[PDB]
Amino acid sequence: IESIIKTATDTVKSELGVVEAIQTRTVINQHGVSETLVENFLSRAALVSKRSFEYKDHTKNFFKWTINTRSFVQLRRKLELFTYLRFDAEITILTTVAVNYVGLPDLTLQAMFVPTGALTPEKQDSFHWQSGSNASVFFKISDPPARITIPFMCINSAYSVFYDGFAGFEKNGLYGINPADTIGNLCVRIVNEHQPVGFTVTVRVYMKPKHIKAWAPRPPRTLPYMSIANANYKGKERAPNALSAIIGNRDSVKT
Amino acid sequence: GVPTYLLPGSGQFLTTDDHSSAPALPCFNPTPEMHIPGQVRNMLEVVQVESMMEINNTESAVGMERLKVDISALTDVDQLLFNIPLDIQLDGPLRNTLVGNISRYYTHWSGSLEMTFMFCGSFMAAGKLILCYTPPGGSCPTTRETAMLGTHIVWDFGLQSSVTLIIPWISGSHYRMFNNANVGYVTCFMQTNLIVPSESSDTCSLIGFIAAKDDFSLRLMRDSPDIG
Amino acid sequence: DIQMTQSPSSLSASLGERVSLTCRASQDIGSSLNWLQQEPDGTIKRLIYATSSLDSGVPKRFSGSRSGSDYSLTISSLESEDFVDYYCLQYASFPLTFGAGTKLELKRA
Amino acid sequence: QVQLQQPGAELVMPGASVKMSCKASGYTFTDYWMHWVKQRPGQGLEWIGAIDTSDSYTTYNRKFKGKATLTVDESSSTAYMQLISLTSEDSAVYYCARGGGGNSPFAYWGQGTLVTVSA
Amino acid sequence: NFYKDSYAASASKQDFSQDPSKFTEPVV
Amino acid sequence: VLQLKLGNSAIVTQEAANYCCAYGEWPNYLPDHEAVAIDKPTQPETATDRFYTLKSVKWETGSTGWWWKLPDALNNIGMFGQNVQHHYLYRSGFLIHVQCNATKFHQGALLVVAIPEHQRGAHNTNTSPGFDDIMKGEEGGTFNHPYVLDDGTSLACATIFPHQWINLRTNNSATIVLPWMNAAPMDFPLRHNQWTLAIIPVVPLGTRTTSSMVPITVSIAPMCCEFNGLRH
Repeated sequence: IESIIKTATDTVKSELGVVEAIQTRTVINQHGVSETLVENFLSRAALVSKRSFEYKDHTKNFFKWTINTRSFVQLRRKLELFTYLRFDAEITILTTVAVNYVGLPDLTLQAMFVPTGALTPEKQDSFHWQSGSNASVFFKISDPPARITIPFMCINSAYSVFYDGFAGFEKNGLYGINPADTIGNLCVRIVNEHQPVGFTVTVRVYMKPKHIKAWAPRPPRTLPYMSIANANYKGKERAPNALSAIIGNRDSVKT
Repeated sequence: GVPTYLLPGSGQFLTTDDHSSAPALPCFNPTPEMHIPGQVRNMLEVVQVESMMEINNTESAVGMERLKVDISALTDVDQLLFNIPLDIQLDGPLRNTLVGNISRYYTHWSGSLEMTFMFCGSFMAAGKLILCYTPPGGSCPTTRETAMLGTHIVWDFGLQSSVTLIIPWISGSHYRMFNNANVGYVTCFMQTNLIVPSESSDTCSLIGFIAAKDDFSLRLMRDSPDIG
Repeated sequence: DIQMTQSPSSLSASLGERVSLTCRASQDIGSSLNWLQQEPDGTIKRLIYATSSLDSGVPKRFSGSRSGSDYSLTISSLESEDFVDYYCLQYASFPLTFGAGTKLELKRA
Repeated sequence: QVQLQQPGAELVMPGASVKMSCKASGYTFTDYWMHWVKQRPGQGLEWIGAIDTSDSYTTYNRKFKGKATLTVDESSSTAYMQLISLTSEDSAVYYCARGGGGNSPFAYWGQGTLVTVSA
Repeated sequence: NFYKDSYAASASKQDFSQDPSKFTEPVV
Repeated sequence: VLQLKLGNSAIVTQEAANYCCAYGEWPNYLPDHEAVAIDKPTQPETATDRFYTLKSVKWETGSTGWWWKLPDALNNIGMFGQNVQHHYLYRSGFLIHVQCNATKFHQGALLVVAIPEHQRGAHNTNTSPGFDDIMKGEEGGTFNHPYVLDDGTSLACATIFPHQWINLRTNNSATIVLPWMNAAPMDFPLRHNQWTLAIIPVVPLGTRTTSSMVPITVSIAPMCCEFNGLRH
């Protein structure tokens, strides 16, 4: 039965001999369930990419990372609770510059999103950065961090976190990889030319999913992750999180 | 135009904020939504599903046989089988369950739990047990004559094959906070000896289950320590 | 099955000459690849594992890098014991496969 | 400290069977995989199969499927390779490797056997 | 939401609907 | 005693009240608003609705379990196995009846669970399983470590999936109905496996003698089949 539930249900008072549980009373429970919703549960701003390129004297100097949630492991076990997911990605780029007193100049950065299926002749100065079809954003170092919303891009109705099958129709696709789902690459470079300064730029990319729709909840993964490409397990030698003992050991059953 | 002044905290990036942002792909039509069975609109529906308690974990328990409680025909009368701590944060039988694994993402938790026991032995196995629930700060009894003074039930294997045990919610605060004592206990003794025929195995098994009632609530999300 | 194409199958070079062997995979195997040194006496010994990292006890003259569609084994300087049969192996997915092999030759008259 | 022992010649007439032996020591044998690789005189290497040391589960190549059988013994800490219906097609040097959780590597190899069958 | 796209709006937390029956009692 | 007859065959079944519809929904034909392909799907009337009985597995005390990926066991069987390679796309549901016949003197418990989108894994290695290791065919497979469900998850939490309990006291048979679970409306028979049927002996077998064999029969009825991309 599908019904609207704003808060947890109340309790009816109880009341010789029968042919249920215990003696209860009348309680009005005002505790809100709103924070347990799938939206509130899965949606949080987390750091999915951390990279600092070495920049001192160049007289490679950028980064592109195909987005997958398996890189941040706290989010991986977070998103492996469900099978199919439907959400809109909200990306925010933060730029911090360290020192290897001069003072900090204000660099201009360009964060360009390249969808899956666009050939990239990857270079810093190559023309694929100036392509008008690719959506780009320009932001300085001192300002509110650049924030864009990525829509839901898929051939199917929702993403596949656990994919049982193989890639393509050549009968060899590296088990556990879904051909239908790849969002694309996120290309970020410094717009300014080469300045012989020893400052290191640290870019942080945050992703908060919204409009989240989940299906088929799955058991959590107790064992550690061996690799990001598949489900293989090993387990710690001693308990906990082992093959023999996942739960901690105690003295005796009567203890 | 419209004169505006900046309030304190303008330009900051907050992680929990909710606002609309500029779309990266204007005039983009997502794939239409299709009906997929088993849509989860709240995490409490996952918690209310029953799950296996592991009562057999002390030592020399590897994998499968930890899910069951061995009972032979040679066990004596009025012997304590097991006691189950109700602590979710610490490691009891309850550490990894459907109610336990979801609750470790939160802090304040309030609700009533449920236990189901099931006897997996043969059809002709006779005998009775007693399941004594211990309120918080109970100071668990030694023998069953002290534990029979509380809330319990005498449960026969032959008549009924299952147990419904509802744990009421008793606390002073509206919620209880996880740690980084003595919330309660559930004990099982031997009412009579285990009677089995000559063609049936001497041993037996019991599988405990736990789920959450409809009043179980959660809040104040945090990070799961289970990572390691 | 994923096939590893090892080329060239043979080459002729002298001492102090940098050579490279490029293997191409049909399906992307990730960062998982191995290089095996086969000595003429019948003993096979590993050299490169997981791209960058190198075996402990093996001299630093051996090196490897990834073009991102391809894998290459770069040797700084050849030695008398550096003439062997090189094999690029993919341990990423079952079944595991071997390269075609490469035999090194010396320029003579 | 760690080595692999696979000596012997084992010449046999066609149509018979052979059970190889790989005895590993110097480490924990039950916790690591076992592998098998053949060295042909025709300058080539083929992958025989892999076996989990724990109980049973194995993986075989399509060409050698049904002609090879792998089994291990955790007591003697040995690895056995069973072959049936030996024809003149099979002549090669059989190797046994280890692997592991990380890298699942080939790092340690055995000496190998010289297997020649003739009618 | 002042933009022209509906997917770029703020997250909607106002849906409280539930159907526990399909899990605890998956019977007809 | 009540017999279930669908198609040109049938099997006698034990009465079990309140069977399991997976996630509380009954499989139905593809609605018009969710359709994609503009062609006309061929609908078998009694053809794909017959019960397909796999090979009965011998269940001993030391048996870890068994798993059958759908429609991998059905890849080649009967007339439905023809339409597997004879059509480019399909969507179908499944009515699974697992019946374990034993006397009143046997003790044990069987957990029959249908795992949607089951991604397996290998123990103590980073190498992804091969093609034959995943897709068994009619034979099926045996769990190496059923306590972790071979995927690294926990068996104690496996009850979140559609399941029924087979206990040798109350009910010796189970009936599970699986609708179409996919992101796409139709899928490819030889590539992706939507469901997985896992029978896990949570409590092992026991008796006085050391050797005891209890057979298990698995029956699968492909209800509500559709097919497109007619070739050959």
